[PDB]
Amino acid sequence: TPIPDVNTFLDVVLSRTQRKTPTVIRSGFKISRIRGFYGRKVKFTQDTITEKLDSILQEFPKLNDIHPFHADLLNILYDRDHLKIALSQLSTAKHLVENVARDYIRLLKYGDSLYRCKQLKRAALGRMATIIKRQKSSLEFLEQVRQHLSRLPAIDPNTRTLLVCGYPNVGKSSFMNKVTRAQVDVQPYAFTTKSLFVGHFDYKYLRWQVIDTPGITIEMQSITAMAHLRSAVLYFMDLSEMCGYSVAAQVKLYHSIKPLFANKVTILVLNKIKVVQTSCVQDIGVMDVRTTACEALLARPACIPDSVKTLARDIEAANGGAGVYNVELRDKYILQDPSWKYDRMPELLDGKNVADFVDPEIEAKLLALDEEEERLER
Amino acid sequence: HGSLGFLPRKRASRQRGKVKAFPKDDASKPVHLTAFLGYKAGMTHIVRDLDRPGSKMHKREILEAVTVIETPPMVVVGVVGYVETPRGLRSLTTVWAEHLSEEVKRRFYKNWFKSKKKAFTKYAKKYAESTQSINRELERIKKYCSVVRVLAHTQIRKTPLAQKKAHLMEIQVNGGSVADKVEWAREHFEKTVDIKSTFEQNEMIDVIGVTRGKGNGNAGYMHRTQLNSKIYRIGAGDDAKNASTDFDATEKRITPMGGFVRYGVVENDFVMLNGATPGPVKRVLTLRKSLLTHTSRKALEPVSLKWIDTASKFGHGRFQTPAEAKQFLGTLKK
Amino acid sequence: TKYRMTLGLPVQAIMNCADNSGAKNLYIVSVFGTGARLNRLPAASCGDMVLATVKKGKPDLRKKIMPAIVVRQRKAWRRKDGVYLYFEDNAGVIVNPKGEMKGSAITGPVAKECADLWPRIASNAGTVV
Amino acid sequence: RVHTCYFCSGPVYPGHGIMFVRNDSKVFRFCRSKCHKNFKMKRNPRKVAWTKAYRKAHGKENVPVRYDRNVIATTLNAMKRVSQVHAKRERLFYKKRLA
Amino acid sequence: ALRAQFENSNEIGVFSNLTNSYALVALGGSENFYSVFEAELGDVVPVVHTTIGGTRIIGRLTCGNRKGLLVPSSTTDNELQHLRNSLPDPVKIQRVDERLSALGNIVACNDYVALVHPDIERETEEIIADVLDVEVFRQTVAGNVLTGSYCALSNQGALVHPRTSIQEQDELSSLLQVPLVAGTINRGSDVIGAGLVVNDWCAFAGLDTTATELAVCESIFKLQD
RNA sequence: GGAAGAAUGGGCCCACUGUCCCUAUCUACUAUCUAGCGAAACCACAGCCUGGGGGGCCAGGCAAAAUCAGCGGCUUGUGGCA
RNA sequence: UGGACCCACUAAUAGGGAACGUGAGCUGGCCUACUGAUGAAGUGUCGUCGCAAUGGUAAUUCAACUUAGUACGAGAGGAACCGUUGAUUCAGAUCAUUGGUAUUUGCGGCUGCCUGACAAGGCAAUGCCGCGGAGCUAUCAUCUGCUGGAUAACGGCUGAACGCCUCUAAGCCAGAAUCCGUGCCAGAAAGCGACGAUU
RNA sequence: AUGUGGAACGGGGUAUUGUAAGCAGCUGCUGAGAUUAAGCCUUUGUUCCCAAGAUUUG
Repeated sequence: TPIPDVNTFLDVVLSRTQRKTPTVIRSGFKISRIRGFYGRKVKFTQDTITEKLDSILQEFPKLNDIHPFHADLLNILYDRDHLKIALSQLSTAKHLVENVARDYIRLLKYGDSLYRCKQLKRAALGRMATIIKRQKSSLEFLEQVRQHLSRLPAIDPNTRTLLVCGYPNVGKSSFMNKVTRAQVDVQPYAFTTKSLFVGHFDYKYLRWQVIDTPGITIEMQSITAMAHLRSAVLYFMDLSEMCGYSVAAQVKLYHSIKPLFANKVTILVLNKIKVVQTSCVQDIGVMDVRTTACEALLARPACIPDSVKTLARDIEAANGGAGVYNVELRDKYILQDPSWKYDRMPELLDGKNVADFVDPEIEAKLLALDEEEERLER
Repeated sequence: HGSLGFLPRKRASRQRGKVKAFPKDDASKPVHLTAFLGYKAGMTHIVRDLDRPGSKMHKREILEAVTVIETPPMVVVGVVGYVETPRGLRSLTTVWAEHLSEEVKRRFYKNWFKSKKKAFTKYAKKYAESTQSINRELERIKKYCSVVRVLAHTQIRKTPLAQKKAHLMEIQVNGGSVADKVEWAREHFEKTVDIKSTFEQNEMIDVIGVTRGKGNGNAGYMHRTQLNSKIYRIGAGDDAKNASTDFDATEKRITPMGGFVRYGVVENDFVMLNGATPGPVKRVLTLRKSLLTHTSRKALEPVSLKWIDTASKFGHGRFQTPAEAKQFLGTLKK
Repeated sequence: TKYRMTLGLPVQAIMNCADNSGAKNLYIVSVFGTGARLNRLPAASCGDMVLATVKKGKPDLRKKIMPAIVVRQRKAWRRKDGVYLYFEDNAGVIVNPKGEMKGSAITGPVAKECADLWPRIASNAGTVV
Repeated sequence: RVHTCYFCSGPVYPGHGIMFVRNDSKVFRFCRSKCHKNFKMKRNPRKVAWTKAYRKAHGKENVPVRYDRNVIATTLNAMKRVSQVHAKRERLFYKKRLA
Repeated sequence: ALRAQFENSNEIGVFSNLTNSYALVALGGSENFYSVFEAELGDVVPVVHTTIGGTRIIGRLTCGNRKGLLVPSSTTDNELQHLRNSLPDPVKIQRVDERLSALGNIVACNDYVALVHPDIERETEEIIADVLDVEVFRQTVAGNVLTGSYCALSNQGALVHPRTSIQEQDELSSLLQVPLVAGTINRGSDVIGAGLVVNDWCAFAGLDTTATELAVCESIFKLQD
């Protein structure tokens, strides 16, 4: 759910309380009636605050309950310890508000006069407002967390994936952008891909998730994702050194990152030309590298007609469109006479189903029957 | 409770349906009629193909209850003139025909036979003496008036009814200039207008009549107007081939075996209406072209009847015609 | 979709199960997609999805508020062709909300209205009358 | 198509009557309410005087074809001739039965 | 193999029937399905748009082959007359009055070998043999009487329920004189006949059918080439 | 359909039923009229509603006889103290 | 909303008031209204045909197919306008089809009594049973349930105030299940007209 | 207030029940008989009824 501002949330809570509960209580009624009216308003105020806090708690996830790749990325990119502290502070504030409301309700249960109830009603609202106002920075952190979480993708380490990591702008992102329909923007500035980009792909009737990694906070996020992921390394080394990093530097970086690359298939991509040479400048070998990485990760004869060996929707749409087009079954008939096809037929005459008692042989049978009837009469 | 709008629930002040709303005039259109008044006789059920586009029941067979309303051709007997005024429509003058049908004379008299039949006698002579006066009045109608209605009456003689009083009413003549309407009314004096003039076997008509009476607030006998209620067929009973559905042939007449319940045998032009109509049997009903202009598919689709049922409505009848009945039943002593 | 058809299976009624899933008797609890009508118990009929509990059968299957589709009805209802139809008893099927039955066969004739509305029910049907 | 009644053994027009199906995939059409109740009570048509079954057995009495204009035209006239011939035989049969 | 859905459902077999010489389509539904069938095999084999007994379950209720087609006796005579007008003269259509109304769901027939439910009447089996001009065997598929719905039959291959035993599948394949594969289509749906239709040269499956299932079906039916 | 508000009743269960869904129909009587007979309570005067000081007053709305039948009468969303 | 804070449907199951809510609708711990039915009377007279001042108002909503597996989205998923078909509630009618209905006491069957007998009838406070037309009724059966303007929020245009700017000031356009009319019903019994005869 | 008038009957048509009593020899009469408008349809059928009484009306 969206995270509102502290002032806005209080106004929305206050407005919702006033709009739903009645606000006309004449002083001439019973003390219990006045006590009940004040208590209901307080109870509604407590419920509205409780619902907002519970919704925030439900929306906020648990870092431990998250997947190892998701939790590590969340901790690196969102300071999970700070997020956990803020959530606990909100939970403590919600519990404190509930205790204050219960104390106020108990005090209201022994109400005496309308002024006492009115002062009590204001006192409860002011205490809640001060608690809400105090919990101001938590809302800002939650809103930032929600925006970061919404922008974050859904990691699926269970499925087959291909992780592309190495020197920045070594063409790995370009290869990933070519392999998968996902297109991540690339700029001449280093570390342009601040966050990982995941692109679904199909190969050999299998789904492969091409996930890019930052070149080497972004580097830490890339390392953490590669630490816990069922994917194959796609270390791309610039053979022509057009990526700004020397071949020895890329090799040293690959050797250093090999602890994370362990228990996975490692591919050595010779950029700008498993050791696979892929000409980044010429865009050659990208498909072959992807195929190699995917492979590394892994008496009733048929009477076929001559026409088979060698539209209705458009027709209906052109004439009247769907729901306004009536298809005539007369046209789709094999009747010899076109006039006969477009004409009606006699269904039942004189209480007899003529269509069920008419046969092709009746053309000659009727003449024979007529001759037989005349002979019988004679 | 029921609808607040239909309040009060008092009995209708009119025995026969009155058309309060009429289609808007259009001089661009040709002169044409707008309302009809026949007699409800009874109802049957018919079998019909359902050619509803896009529906699940498209291009197949459906059963629909129908009502039978006999509509003998009326006799145009006069015209009236109406002037649009700051107080509404005002009747300017009224001109009639010479030889009024004798049923119409029954309408003007509560005790016809006892009366000396003096209705319109001096009007008849003054027309034969000097038609100039009538021409002057028709000049007044064609010049000053803005809405023209013709006086038409049901011709009850050929109907199988005990009643002998003609139901007189007015039909708007929409189309053409005012002089065009008067000339059309003049040329249609004393003649008959058939039902086929106004309705064309598929049109959008509004049936009006006074509902039946359940007895005592009051329950029954109010004025009503049903909308929609498409026509299925405008038969011509004068033709012996009136019903005669093309699919079934099966030479027959619309009249159910033994005659319509409490009505008799229908012989004349009749109209087939889907669903039901306000008012019980043998009651005069009023039809009018639909006021609004809607091209909904349920109002624009064509209808070609498959088979109509002419069984014995009296009791659990099971025979269409004696021609198809006799050979099925064993030859009885009679 | 499905047209107006006579409702004759109100709540608090016992209705027989006609599949091989092991269920025998079905108890109606509530009707899916019912309006908020005043003082009118919702009813069920052929081709209608309702919430029912297995009275007798396999213990694991019962004690679950599960959707049920009625396939047979005692009451005489009119079909749009104009003929009135009634069956010897009331029969239903054990089905998930997706529209799949746990059982793999049905017993006796099957109303075409139920069959046409739910295509896989027609797939499981062997006698559609 | 007008079906034949199971009990009354008469013509059944669309709309009227009722249709009853059985567990054995046998569907019976009743011409009227009395006929439906007659089959409801399992009254034997051979034991019912007003049934064509008794009237017959007591001495008292799938491949579609391509349409053709000539075949259809002659079929209607033949049906009328067949009915006329059949009716005469019944009248003679009734006269023989009376005699 | 073509993947498509009728209305909003991928159960093509229920709403349509495909033979080796003719195709059956529903009436009053989505015209896209008829256009798809016409574009796929309309110019090769006829495709008739009609309803048997006024229902769109013609595919799952009617059974037939290129030689003959069988329809339930409950079908209207007017429907039968329209079918003959649409169908070619060499196509034989016969009405079946049997204790099993769903001819398609009970019996699945190929161009040479047909397997029917054991409860089929002897007269119906004789009529089916006479009409389809094929050998009819009364047996069961995966222990289910509805053999015509839980299994799929074709000239180049057969599809059976995934729960069928290997020995039973081998026996059925030998009896049918064609290869048989036991599995599920339409993303695990066990109604192979309802969820898949294959002709001698073309195959039409549900739009929601899995690619692996589609690839397996194409290889089994040899429809890749 | 069968307690969701007659059965014979039987052993919570089973059966049963207009309790209910949802009322519908019938018969009889009452009711109703006609003939006859024929009261008593009760009665300051009467009798249309809104607002202002109730039915009588003020300002408004309206206003047509005689009758028959069913049948009413200030308070709100913001704590206090230092 | 249906059932004992709950458990499901549904689009939701909003909050209140009628200061002792409606305990003189409800239960537990004369006259005046309103609804209907007649009604003498100007208008010479009686009758036909209309006018319409005014009063009341009525339809609501869902899902279903295309438009789609298109827009969009790496994907996962997945629109909408229009067009069209159904359903729910409510309203207004109608009794062909189906059911219910038995004082057609109509037909049939059953029991008892009587005339010495057969027959013949009669009766049993409508003896018992089956069917039972016509009528009545059935969200248990069917039919039907609009279309024009002016608007709010709001989107703007021209344009000063204020040499810019500006939806506003003077003006204008679009736009809500809103408002007012159209249609629907009543028809002033002290509103009126055309027309026929007029002892 | 003298007419394709009205009415009572009857005929035909239409319908419900179920094949009568009786004649007989389960069968034939006999898919009969009975009822059919009192809120069904029709009437070349027989009959009588009526070119009538009172009241108010410029």
